[PDB]
Amino acid sequence: QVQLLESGGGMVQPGGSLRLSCTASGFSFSNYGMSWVRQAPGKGPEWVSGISGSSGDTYYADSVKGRFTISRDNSKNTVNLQMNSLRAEDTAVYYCAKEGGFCSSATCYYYFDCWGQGTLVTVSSASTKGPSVFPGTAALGCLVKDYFPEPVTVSWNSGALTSGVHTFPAVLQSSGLYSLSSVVTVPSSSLGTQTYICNVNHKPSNTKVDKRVEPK
Amino acid sequence: DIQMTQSPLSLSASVGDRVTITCRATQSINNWLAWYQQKSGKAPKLLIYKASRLESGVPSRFSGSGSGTEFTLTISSLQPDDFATYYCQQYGSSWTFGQGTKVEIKRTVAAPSVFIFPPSDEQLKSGTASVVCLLNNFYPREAKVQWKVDNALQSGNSQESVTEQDSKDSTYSLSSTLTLSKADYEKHKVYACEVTHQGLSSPVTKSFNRG
Repeated sequence: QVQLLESGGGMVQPGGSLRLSCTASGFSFSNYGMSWVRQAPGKGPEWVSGISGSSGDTYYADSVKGRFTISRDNSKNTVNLQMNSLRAEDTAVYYCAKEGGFCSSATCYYYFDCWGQGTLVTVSSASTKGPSVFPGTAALGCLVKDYFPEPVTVSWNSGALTSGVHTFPAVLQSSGLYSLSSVVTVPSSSLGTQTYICNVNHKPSNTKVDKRVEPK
Repeated sequence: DIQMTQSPLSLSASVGDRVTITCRATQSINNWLAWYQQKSGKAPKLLIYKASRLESGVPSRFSGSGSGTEFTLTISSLQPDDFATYYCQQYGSSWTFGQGTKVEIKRTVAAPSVFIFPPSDEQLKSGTASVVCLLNNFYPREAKVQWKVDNALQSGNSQESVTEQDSKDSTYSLSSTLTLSKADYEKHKVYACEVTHQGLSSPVTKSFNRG
C-alpha cells in the first residue's frame, strides 16, 4: 500500500515564507526519487521541484529557481519543500510525486506513478472578510460577494429543494475577495406560495446569514 | 526548456467514439513521454509511460504511439468513465506538462435561458452595485455574453465563470458579473444584457428600467 501524505500548506502574505512536508510509506523511499508538482486553478500542471533518492541532486522549475528549497530525510521517510518569498503566482495546489519504474543511475528524470492527496498554498494580503448575502417563469437565487477565505456553503431550504440549482465557481477580483452565485429556476406563479431561503455558512468566520427571498 | 503543446485543446465526443489526442515536444525526447488522466476533484492518474507502455490497471482501450517530436494518445472506444481532461508529460529533459486536452460530453445543441438581475436594495445600501446576467443550461460551451449600459456595449468591466457539464443532462451553465460603483450605477437608467450563442437563432435581448 503506497501512499503520500502532504502537510504544511496554508495562508501567507506576499514575500513571506512557508514550508511543506510529505510523508511517504509503502515502498522503499531510499530507492525512488521524489518531486513536487503544483497546479494553479485554471491552468495546466507544472513541475516545481525534484530530488533524487540517495545522491542528493536537486532540480527546480524555471519560475521558482532560487526561491524554493527541496530536501528529504530518508531516515524519517519525509520530503520537505521550503517556499521563501512567496508571490501571488505561487498560489496553487501542491502535490508530492514518486518516481515511476526505477533508476539504474543515481539521479534521473522519470514519470510520476503515485501522488499525494494535495495541499493548498495561498499567497495574498488577506483582508479577512465575511460573506455578504443578497436577495411566465423566472429564476431567482442568492449572490454571495466579497468573502475570505474559501469555501462558502449555500443551500436552499436547508438542502430540501435542490433540483434545478446551479452554484457557480467563485472568481478572484483585483481587491483580493471572492464572489459567486447560486441560482434556481421556478415558475413565477410560486412567489408567495414557495418561499426560498438560502443558507450561506462561512466556517472560517463562524458566520451564517439567511436572507429570505420574498416577492419584490 | 522543452515545451509541450497538446492538440486539440478541447473535443466533444460520445461514448463509443474513437478519440485521438496529439502531444508535441520542442526538442526530441526519444520515447520518454507519459500520459495522465485527471477528473475534477481527484489526483491525476498515470495511464501510459515510456511512450508506449500501459500502466497497470489502466483499461485496454488506452494506447499510445510515437517517438521523437510527435506522439498520440488513442482511446479505442470511449466509455462514460473516460470523460475528463488528459495531460501529457515529457521526462526526456527535465519535466514539463502539456496544456491539457478536454474531452467534453457530446449532447444535442441547447439554447440558454437568459435572465438579468438588478443589484439588490440590500447591496445598494452598501455602496456597490453588481448586475448579473445568467445563461442557463446551454451547449456547446462556447458562448458570448455582452453587457449594454444605456444600450452601450460594455467591455473589460465584467468577469465570467462556467460550470462543468451537468452529469444528468450534459448542459453547461454560466455566470457573468458586471461590477460598478453605486454612484455610477445610479447615473443611468437602462441596463441590458444581450446574448449570442450557437443555440440561439438571433441574439436575445433582455432588459429593464430601474423602477
